[PDB]
Amino acid sequence: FRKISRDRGIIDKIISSMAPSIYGHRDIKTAVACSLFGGVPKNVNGKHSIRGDINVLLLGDPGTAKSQILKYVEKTAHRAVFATGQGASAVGLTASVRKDPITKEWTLEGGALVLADKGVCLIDEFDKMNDQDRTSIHEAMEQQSISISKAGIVTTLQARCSIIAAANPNGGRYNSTLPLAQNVSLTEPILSR
Amino acid sequence: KIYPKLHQMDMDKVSRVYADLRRESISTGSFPITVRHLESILRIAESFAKMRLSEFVSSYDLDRAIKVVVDSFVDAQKVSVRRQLRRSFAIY
Amino acid sequence: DNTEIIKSFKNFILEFRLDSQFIYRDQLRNNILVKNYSLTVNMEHLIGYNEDIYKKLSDEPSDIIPLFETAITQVAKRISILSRPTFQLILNSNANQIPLRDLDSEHVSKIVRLSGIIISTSVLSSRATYLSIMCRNCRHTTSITTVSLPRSCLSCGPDPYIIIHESSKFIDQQFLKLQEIPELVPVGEMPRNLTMTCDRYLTNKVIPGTRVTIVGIYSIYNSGVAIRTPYIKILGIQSFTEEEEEEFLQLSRNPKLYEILTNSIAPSIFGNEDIKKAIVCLLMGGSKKILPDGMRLRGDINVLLLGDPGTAKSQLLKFVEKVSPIAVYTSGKGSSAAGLTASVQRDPMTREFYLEGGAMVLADGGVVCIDEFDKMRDEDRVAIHEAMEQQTISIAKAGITTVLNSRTSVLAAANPIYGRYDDLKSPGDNIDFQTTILSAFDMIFIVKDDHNEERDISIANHVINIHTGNANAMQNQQEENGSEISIEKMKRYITYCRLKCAPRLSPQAAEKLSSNFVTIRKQLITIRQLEAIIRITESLAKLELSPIAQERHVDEAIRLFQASTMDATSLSEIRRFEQELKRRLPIGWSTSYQTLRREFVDTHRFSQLALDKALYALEKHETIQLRHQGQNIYRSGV
Ligand SMILES: Nc1ncnc2c1ncn2[C@@H]1O[C@H](COP(=O)(O)OP(=O)(O)O)[C@@H](O)[C@H]1O
Ligand SMILES: Nc1ncnc2c1ncn2[C@@H]1O[C@H](COP(=O)(O)OP(=O)(O)O)[C@@H](O)[C@H]1O
Ligand SMILES: [Zn+2]
Repeated sequence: FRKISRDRGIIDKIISSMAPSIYGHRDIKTAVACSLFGGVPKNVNGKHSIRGDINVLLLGDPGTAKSQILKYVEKTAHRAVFATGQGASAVGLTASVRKDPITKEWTLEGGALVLADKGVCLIDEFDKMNDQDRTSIHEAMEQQSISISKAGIVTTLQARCSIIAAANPNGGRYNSTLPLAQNVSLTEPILSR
Repeated sequence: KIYPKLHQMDMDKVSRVYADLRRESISTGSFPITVRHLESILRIAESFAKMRLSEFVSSYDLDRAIKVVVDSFVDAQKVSVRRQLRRSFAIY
Repeated sequence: DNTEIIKSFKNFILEFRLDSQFIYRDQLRNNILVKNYSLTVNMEHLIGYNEDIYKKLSDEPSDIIPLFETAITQVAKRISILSRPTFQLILNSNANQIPLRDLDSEHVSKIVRLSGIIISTSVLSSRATYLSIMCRNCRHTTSITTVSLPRSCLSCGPDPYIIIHESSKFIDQQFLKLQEIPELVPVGEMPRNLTMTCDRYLTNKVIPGTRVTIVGIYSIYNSGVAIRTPYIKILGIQSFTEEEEEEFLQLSRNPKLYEILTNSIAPSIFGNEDIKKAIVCLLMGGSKKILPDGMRLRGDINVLLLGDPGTAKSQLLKFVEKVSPIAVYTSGKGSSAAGLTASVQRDPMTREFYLEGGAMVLADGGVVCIDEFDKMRDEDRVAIHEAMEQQTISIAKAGITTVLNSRTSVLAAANPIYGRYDDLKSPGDNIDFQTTILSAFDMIFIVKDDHNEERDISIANHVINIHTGNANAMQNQQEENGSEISIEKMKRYITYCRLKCAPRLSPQAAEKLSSNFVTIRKQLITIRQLEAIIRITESLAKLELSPIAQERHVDEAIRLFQASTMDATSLSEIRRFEQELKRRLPIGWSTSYQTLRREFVDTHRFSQLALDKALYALEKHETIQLRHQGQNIYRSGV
């Protein structure tokens, strides 16, 4: 590693190696490169916490490889969980409820975000999913945790994972004459995370 | 293994960029540029530092960090306004 | 051999002397006078009186506690004969408790001590304690006191005896569910639940949601390949250092106590002094009052965060979770009415339907942090309404109905619709839920993040220091300076404040409360709103541990209320400015704030406060619109 590390200007080597079979999109590949390495999850003085992983949203017209990149982050990151907008449910992402087959007690089972702990979560067609399925993502993108209260289970799990999302603008084409906040069905809160 | 650390040398470089971006979004339909958006510059700087395996956030790392973050806000603007902010942030 | 154990117990009751009195003989005699057939034996006196029996009891209580029941019964009946059933043993102890996770396969049949919260209870059931039977074959009779009937007669075929019902005795028993404190549970783990059983006088003392201290026997019973369900025979349930008291009393004596704690709340964040101070009021909470008709006033202070995204509003809730001794954090999406409030479920261990609490039941006596409050369903909100305004939860499921109390303080963070709160609109329009909810929260905070130059630079410099690591040294030095309080010490201080003091208002504070609220009412808010301010001054008095709430608390409370509720003869002068400006500015014209200052205030036509209030009033009356932080003012309507 240190032989490559001492090479002058290593940053452009890594970025040029992000899914090399995709032409152009360098200002997008750098976001993929930066999210794979992540930041420092600084638990400042213990009493304060800040997420470390970099969240990326890919938006644009069809035919721009907004999805195949997410079919590359899956094969490159150590731990990756892939999901699709309409094919995912709120319970299936955060956590599910089960009864123990031995002790007959309420037990909880981890979802996609719980699996992707210390990894990445990949959501395709982020806009087309229903509002409720999109709502549960809010906590994960800032708290990196799943908070649940169901059937007597009151707890919180660990969901440290970056989220890479692909979407489409309203009407299927991007109107360059209008602001982004007007081009998509999402809102400032969701875009803020 | 790598957890680069920070020294507050480029504080003026980042802070004035943060103020500049906020000023241009006060009356334009655009991203919700907030404190969480500033943190991306520092964290994305950590990634560039953590690519070199260095333990220190150098001035160059923030230079790559600021260019990526500021360009994103400029690109997601209407055509009539995009060309004006193209030159307003040429320092960065 | 075992007679010595009985004799030693007899000396420990009849002859044990403390405080120059026969405390155990007298308290048992008093119980006999009350006709309560139970005795509360303090384990700390037992070890000081006879360590030898303590060794046997601690190690092998299998025969000792049968001796306890029979010896106390004989001794108490002896006292009853002297003065003129089986007496239940009750144990009070202050020895160290074993953590619920630390219970293992080694403490079997050993008396252990635990601490936790009851999450569910069962209905009472009758168990036999004394029986008399008769042989069906030959009418042979005998008495019997696990226990099973004889297989052959003592005078007849297999199992010849039948129970004589009218000459038998039974006792009542209850089954309880205990789990460890969620605050002591690290994330990623569901608190362990433990089944407990209590009988006779120990039944029905605790409801679900009650925090208790346990003294009992650890054991198992069959109900996996050989997985026996553990359970506890309850023996006794209970529900600060001198230097710590002086330390916290000195904290109360600190001249800058209020500001130091205000800064101490989330020191990583910059400014935001008002929202910090209201959350401080949330930690203390109000003081409880009871009407002469029996109703109770809700003492919890509930606050709604209703501002733009990216204003650390989510981080504010998280910090409270780490400072409130009783803290529950949950999201709006990942919650349900049954999960939040109480529910009824069948216990598979005893094959009975138990009443089981929820998240809003666990947080009883503390604070809950709900996030994305707008995103939860109306039914969950409806159940919250009863908890917010009555501190009760009513359950009606299957075929049973019940009502359960819940003294829960609720801190709700809500994302306004359209993403950003539009100042052109009433708060009702920037909100998607039932309007009656607005009448529930005592305070709401519509935070704003309008772009600015010098404030951003100061905030930005603060953030860089945190990632630099300088904030770690800065906070420690501030803690050394006393300007900041440790998160553990503050929680210890808050817990001390809650248990010890209960202030009450003063006439001077109340008379100003009525006068100011009258001005608020005349300008327009309901009668309920003023009484919500009473909680805030009680909360500030609680923090200072003052015996009475003071008017100097109200001033900040009024300012906080004005800076929270009013987010979106001097009145004659203000309205005259409205009259004058409607002539100076025709509809559709624009001007600047400083222009009005130079033309109307510098000429002394009106006061600057009248200028501020008229502009405040005109905007809400759709007359004018303020733009660009006051650099432009446009008259929108008549
Ligand atoms: N910049 C690019 N370089 C190479 N191939 C591309 C590029 N953009 C799109 N493609 C091709 O177009 C297809 C886009 O697929 P997909 O990612 O589903 O599009 P969308 O952006 O609608 O998600 C891919 O099969 C890819 O081979
Ligand atoms: N005044 C402030 N001081 C320090 N950090 C702040 C401040 N305001 C916002 N932040 C940053 O914002 C983030 C929290 O935002 P959050 O409340 O989660 O956004 P949302 O409102 O979308 O939930 C934190 O990472 C914090 O560092
Ligand atoms: Zn017989």
